Amino acid sequence: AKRIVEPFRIKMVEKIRVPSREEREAALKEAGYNPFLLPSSAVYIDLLTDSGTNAMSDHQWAAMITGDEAYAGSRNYYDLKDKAKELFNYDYIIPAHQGRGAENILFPVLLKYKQKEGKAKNPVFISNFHFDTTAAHVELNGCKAINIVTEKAFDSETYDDWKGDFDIKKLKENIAQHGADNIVAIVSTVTCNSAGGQPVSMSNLKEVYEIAKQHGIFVVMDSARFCENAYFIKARDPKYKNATIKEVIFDMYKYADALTMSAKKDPLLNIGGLVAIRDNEEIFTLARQRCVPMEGFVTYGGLAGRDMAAMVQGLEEGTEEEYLHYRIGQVKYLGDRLREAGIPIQYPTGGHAVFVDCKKLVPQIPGDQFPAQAVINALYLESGVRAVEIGSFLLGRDPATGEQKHADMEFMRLTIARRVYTNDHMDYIADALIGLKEKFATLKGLEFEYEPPVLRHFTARLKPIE
Amino acid sequence: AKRIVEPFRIKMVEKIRVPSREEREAALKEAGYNPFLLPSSAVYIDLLTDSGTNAMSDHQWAAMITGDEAYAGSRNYYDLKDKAKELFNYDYIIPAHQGRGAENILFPVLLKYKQKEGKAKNPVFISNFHFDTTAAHVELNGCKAINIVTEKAFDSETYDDWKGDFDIKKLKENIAQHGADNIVAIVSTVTCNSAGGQPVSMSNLKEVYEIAKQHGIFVVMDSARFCENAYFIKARDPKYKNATIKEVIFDMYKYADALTMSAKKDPLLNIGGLVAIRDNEEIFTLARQRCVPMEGFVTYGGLAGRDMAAMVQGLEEGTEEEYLHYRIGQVKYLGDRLREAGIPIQYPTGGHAVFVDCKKLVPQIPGDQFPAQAVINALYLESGVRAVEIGSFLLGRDPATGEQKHADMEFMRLTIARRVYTNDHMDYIADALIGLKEKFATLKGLEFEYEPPVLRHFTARLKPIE
Amino acid sequence: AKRIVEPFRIKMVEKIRVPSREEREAALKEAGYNPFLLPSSAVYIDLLTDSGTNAMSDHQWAAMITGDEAYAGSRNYYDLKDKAKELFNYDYIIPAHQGRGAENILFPVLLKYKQKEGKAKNPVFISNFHFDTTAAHVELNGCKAINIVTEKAFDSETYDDWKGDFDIKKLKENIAQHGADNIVAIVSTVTCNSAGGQPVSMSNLKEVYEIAKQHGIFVVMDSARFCENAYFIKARDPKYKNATIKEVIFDMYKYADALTMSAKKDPLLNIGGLVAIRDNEEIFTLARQRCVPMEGFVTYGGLAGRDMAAMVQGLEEGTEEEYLHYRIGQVKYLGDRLREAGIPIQYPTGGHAVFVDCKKLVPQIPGDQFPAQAVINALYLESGVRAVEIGSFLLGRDPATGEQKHADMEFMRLTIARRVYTNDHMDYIADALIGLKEKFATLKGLEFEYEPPVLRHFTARLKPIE
Amino acid sequence: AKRIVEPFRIKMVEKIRVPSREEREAALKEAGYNPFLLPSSAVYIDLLTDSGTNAMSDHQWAAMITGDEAYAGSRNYYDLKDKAKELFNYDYIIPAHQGRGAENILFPVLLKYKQKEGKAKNPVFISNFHFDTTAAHVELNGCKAINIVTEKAFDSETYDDWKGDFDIKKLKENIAQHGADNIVAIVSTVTCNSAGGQPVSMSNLKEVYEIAKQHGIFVVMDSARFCENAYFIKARDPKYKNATIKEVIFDMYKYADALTMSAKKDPLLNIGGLVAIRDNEEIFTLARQRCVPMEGFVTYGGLAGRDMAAMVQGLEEGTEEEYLHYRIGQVKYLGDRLREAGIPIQYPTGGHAVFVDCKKLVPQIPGDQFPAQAVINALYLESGVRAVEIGSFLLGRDPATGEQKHADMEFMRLTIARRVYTNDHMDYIADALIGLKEKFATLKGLEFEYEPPVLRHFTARLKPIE
Ligand SMILES: [K+]
Ligand SMILES: [K+]
Ligand SMILES: [K+]
Ligand SMILES: [K+]
Repeated sequence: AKRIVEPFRIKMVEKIRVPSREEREAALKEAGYNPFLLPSSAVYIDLLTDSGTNAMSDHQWAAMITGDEAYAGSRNYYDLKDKAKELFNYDYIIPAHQGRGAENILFPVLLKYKQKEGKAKNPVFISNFHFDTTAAHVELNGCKAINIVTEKAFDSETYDDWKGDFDIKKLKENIAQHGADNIVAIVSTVTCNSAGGQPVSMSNLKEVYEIAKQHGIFVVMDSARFCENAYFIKARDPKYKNATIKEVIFDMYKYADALTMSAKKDPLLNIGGLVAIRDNEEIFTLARQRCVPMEGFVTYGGLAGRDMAAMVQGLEEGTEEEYLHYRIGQVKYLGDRLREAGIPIQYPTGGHAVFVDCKKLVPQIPGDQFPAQAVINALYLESGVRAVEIGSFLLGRDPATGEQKHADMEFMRLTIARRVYTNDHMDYIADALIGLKEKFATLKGLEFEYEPPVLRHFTARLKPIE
Repeated sequence: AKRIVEPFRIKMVEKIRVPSREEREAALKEAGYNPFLLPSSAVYIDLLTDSGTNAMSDHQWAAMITGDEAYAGSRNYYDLKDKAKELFNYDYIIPAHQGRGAENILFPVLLKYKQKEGKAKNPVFISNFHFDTTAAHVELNGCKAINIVTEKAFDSETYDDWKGDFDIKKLKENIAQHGADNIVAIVSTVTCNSAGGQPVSMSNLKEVYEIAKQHGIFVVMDSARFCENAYFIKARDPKYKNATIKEVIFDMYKYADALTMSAKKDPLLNIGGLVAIRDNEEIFTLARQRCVPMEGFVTYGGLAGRDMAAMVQGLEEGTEEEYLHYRIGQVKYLGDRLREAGIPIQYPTGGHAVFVDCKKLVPQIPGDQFPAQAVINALYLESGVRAVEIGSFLLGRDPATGEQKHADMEFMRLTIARRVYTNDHMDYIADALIGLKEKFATLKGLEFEYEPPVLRHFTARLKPIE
Repeated sequence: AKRIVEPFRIKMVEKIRVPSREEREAALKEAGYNPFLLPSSAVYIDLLTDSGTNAMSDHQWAAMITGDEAYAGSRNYYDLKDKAKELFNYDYIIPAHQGRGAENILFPVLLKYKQKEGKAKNPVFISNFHFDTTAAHVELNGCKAINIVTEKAFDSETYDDWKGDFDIKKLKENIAQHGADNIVAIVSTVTCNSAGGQPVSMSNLKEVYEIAKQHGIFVVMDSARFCENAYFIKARDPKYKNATIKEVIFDMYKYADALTMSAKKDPLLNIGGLVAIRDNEEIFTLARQRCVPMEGFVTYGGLAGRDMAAMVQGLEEGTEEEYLHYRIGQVKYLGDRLREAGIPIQYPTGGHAVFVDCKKLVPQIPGDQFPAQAVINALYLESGVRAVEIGSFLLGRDPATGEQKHADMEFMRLTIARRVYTNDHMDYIADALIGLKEKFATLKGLEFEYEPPVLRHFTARLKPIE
Repeated sequence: AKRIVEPFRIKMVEKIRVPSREEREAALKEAGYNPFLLPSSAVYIDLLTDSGTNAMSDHQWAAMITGDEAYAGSRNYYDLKDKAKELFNYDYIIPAHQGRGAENILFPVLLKYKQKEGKAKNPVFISNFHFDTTAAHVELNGCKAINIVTEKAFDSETYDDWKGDFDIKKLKENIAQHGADNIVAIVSTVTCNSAGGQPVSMSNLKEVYEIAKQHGIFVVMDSARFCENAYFIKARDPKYKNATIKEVIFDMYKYADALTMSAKKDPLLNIGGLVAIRDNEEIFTLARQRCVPMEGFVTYGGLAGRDMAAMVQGLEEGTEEEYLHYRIGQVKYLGDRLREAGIPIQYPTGGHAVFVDCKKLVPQIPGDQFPAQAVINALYLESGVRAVEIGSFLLGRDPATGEQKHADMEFMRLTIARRVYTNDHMDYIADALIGLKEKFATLKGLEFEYEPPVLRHFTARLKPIE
């Protein structure tokens, strides 16, 4: 495992403490053995997400201080429009309060736009993998969300360069099966979050776009982690070995028609989202019409001016290769610590999170007893670290049958915020999980004390099986 | 006209400049004679809105600096929950990125809640007056938005204590006409924005709530300007002459079951919103399920932690009577300056804006030529002040026929941000409009150069009728 | 009286409250009837100084946020050096923690430099009027402080353009009496603070510098309020009628060899100072040698990097003519309010403060009973406004006899911070003092309850004589 | 070598970059091979000092934001006064702009007070070791500064618990030789800076104070690094093994009569200083009289209110054992990396810096050619790290002879700022120096290109002898 030194220094700190074992036991009991119900004061290191918890630079805060809060025509709106033109070569922008706000703006408009001439009768969206909220807005608008990630992503511990790739064969298959008139849009997710933050290759993005243009299908780039995807393209594609990150980004967005972005991820913000449209002025006008009642007026879109200001600066900082090398390297360092201790992970590590295969850690716990959640709770009790379950607990029940949906994998996700924790915090996490190895065989599963009908993993209360 | 001195002093300033006469003329032409298309850099004093442009206190900024950005269980979420319990005596909160986000969370849930028992087949919402975004979400969910403000509000220049009151007779009539089973909810807007920021009396809120309870109807308090309403209740109701503002507020919310709030208004923020529910845990659970895809996880609701932190402090500051007396006194001062100069306005002035009857200023400009918009453009060209039209330009076309709906009044709204402008800025606005008297008779109407199908007053380009 | 509108709007506020009559009485009694002993929490509007109480801009705060805190070679040090070259055309800078820190750096160095040839055995400094701390450092190094302001400043109520002028006759007289060998330096104070903030004309500065060069005397520009002086020169000298403020500034500093500056005044800061030297590299080197033990290392000079950053931005903002017109106009407005009510003041008002002649308001109070202080205390009890005494209380006792020194004038100084208070705050001050007119004949003087030997006006406790 | 995890996470970052070797070669050559002349933009990691470069907490920034800038009676002055009473049990405080400002306030007052009683005819100061500015102010007032650190501090690599201790025998000898009437004050420096950040034991502080009280000598605690001293006392003295840091601090100040403190060190500030006096009201009054012309009025002392606010918060954070354990442990880790590679250092590492004996790394470079400066320059060219020389270059020439004084040790000081750099930055520093092992034998000395008469090490320009 190799540590990469920060290309920055610390300007401001925030205190975090390890509560005593007695407090953690009491807190987890109060949270119903569900860390999503823990208060942040009960948490030492928070690995729940990489969304909105990043550390900003002094330049970002300075931009916020001089932010323009005007209701219409904020100076920062035009800066943001110019920045999108510089980075992506797209001519239209609509700010949003965050990524799912951007999806709520654009996706219903794409459905209306596809239907306007009498198409989209059995409408579908096709993606390498839809993110959870992305797929939710697809389904809330009466559409089917189809995921066709490459098969290389399902062999978790076997290395591959582009585990986020579309399966090109399955893409052509779905176009023939559903017809180009029913495909509202193709969503290229970069990096592919649901495959574990694994990159999509430039040639895969190019081929997907060429297929979409011959069939007249609109392409949306889900761009939450477009800078981590660009770093991987430079690191693993020989064509871009000597390109700048910005040059990689510019080529990526030749292969889409628009983008939805959570600025809470790679742009290094705590809040914020963005819709950008390449050149389709009609979709831009329709998305503006939906933005006003849903998010706010079209020159701030549910963002404070100071947050559009921070987004302009963060979009620049998020492309800096030295930071990307350190950031993605820190995630790799945590993964390499676990792998060298025999802990099975998804390999290679993605850009923002390490995924630990808990099924191999607690084999005595069946899937319907949430093995990954048992390891997560054990991890919290031992260390104060809070992680999140990507497995049977998250997957939920089948709506028609009421049965536990089958999970292929029982993952514990260790999601790493940007510029927040040191490699010593990474060592603290690894040494905490490694120290559970003799106790894994003794862990018991979990059963429900309270289970809501939908979105159970957020608020359900569990209890240990004794 | 009486000036009220600030109960604060200035800690930080932001530079604004008056562009030269030619720069203002060039900018207005570039904006297509629509000030909504102006960049903020072409504006000296901005009166477009009182939303999100407020000046925070140093205590609010300090609260942001120590804000807890945690994804789940942020310390500021629990503070905000305690504050809602303190001010409103409500047990449940869901933060939202702003006011229309709060409505998108709650209003579709109230409909599904009403429809689940097999009724609400022709559902309606009843309000003293729906705000634009409120009515939009009502109609987007297939419901009719019914407005029943007291008739005293339509006599613009005639004083009344409570021009925002419900018409009780019309409320009982609509309950009988549609049936209590089709009324999803009653929305009490305080102050009543569309009546001009005019207050609702405590007895009116009480009678509305009592009528709604006799029919089992849910009551939502639209609370964007609830602190200005409480001040008016203390100023004009002898029952509360010796009550604190918080005591009036506490009584107000005995007459609702929940609230939606734009914190970009009276809570003195630049962004932020809030749903609070009194005690109906089922509606709270359903609104949380919708919050997740639409706004974010339920402990931040599309807000940065720092913005929840500022909201806790701003909710306190927004109730301070000395500030409220100054704020509303500054609005009254601008109105009295114009009224004493013979400019006809809505009287008494509301809590947040002055409305100027422009047809009496430019009678040679008929309503279909947008007389209020012509007055606004002239005000901009003389002074750099940007105001907004509440008249025929705003009212728009009938969607079925495509014809210009005619507005009964042609208002220019001078909307005043909180703690931003001095009474010297108020004199500058008044003196500019008063100085326009000899040029009012020479003003020309306006016609469309480009008219979009939707968002007409926002983006349409106009041209002078030569 | 004419109010001038702010060329800015408020971005952040700070709460101030008027304590009740009983609280003010208790606080003043607890402070021993000396407002210098009051805590700020007992003060509504603070008129004690215009030093370090200014409101900064958002650009100044943004500059602090990215300030470079490096011990040696801070980016902000070089920015400050370039700014001094741009404004003053001086080649060397040494930051200081504030103005008296800069005087402590330079004045002992100028004395040692003058002494190097065996002269200056009876050394003096000559100024139009030494500021208190300036005169203090002159005497701390064993020198005599000579003040020779024009006779026009002693006739308080008669208008003159340049009441801060040197008496050229007295300059040539003092040079002949003491000899150019004993004149360590001439200090040109702009504006002349002790004459009431009154400006020095360009021709007076030019004549003083030419007289000094023919005798080989060093000229130091005390530059605390150099921007207010430049505004007056443009306002009252037809030669500069069409010059920019920076052009006036540039000419002003052709007539000095170095400057000491408190940035807590015109550069709009809360802390900070500056020494700048035209081209004498020898004096610059000696001043650097003294800076290290007294203030800090020479690239920060007892300042935080963020404070050098704020000074660079504040030096720019302090020269803006629109701001200078508003600022000085607010001081004139306060003066005109009082003058139009029959309150005697020094006229015309200077750049930063109004001086009220209290001997004419309470003639029944002899000087040794502190008439101006009696008016100040009464003003505080009536309004919560805190002012400062420039009279017999400040002048102190004769060191030779121990008898009360005779004061020519008994002034109450109303010192106005920059961009902090509105003209409504000015009305509040004026109306409180005007409302005291019927009580002035009833006021009683003060005598000492506790008197320290030196600097009594800061900490002496007084009691009413009755 | 053991890494200790941060008891905090990063809230804001500051960009630093490693210039290429060609840029460093150009930058070092441009700076005349003296890193003190380098701009900070040429520096990646800055190890010049630990003064004023610390990273504040979000609570410290929030305290600044609500800081009270009042000229007299700032809320933060009284908070600071209460804090000094809480921590040290001292009843009087005088803020100062930084540590040498505090010494300029107090030390001339102690001399005048001693002379007022007919003593201090041949005045001296005695310390375990005077800091540079401390001794400078002693000599500026005509006194001799006597250093009597224990002999254990001169044995560089031999461990001892208390290498900052006073030599009691030399203390009693100096009292007899000079007489107690000539001892103006004893300065107890904690930690002992000039011994390398080495602690003073509680019993040593106690015995020194008891000796001083028997002779009527005033004791001043130079308290720049009093919290690092307190941690060492808890870490190494079994009597305080179970005491809190504050309890250790509270006992320490029973053994002094006053303190001078640079808050730019352990109180975690970028600027600021403090005088506190235990109970001698006369010394307090005299120090206030000197404070006014030298620093400012007595309720801010040359500090902005925001900086007194940060100092209150920083004094608390600086005492937190979890932070102190991490801070001092990070310094120990850098030392342990070097020791494990065979690099000779002073052992044990002090609280704030690592000292590398460069004579043993480059024995071919004699003392008059500055061997440590040669290692520093090579270290900068290899890595962008800037360190400072404590050897012949700093020691200077003998004033009587003008030849280079012989230095006992040629140290390179690696001074570590607080909460700024990670242990990965420590590895980067160590790995850079360790990678120089093959280049050490080839290194050439340095000779003067330009040498100033005083304080040459700040501004002298060197050239490689080759
Ligand atoms: K966040
Ligand atoms: K805003
Ligand atoms: K100040
Ligand atoms: K500093």
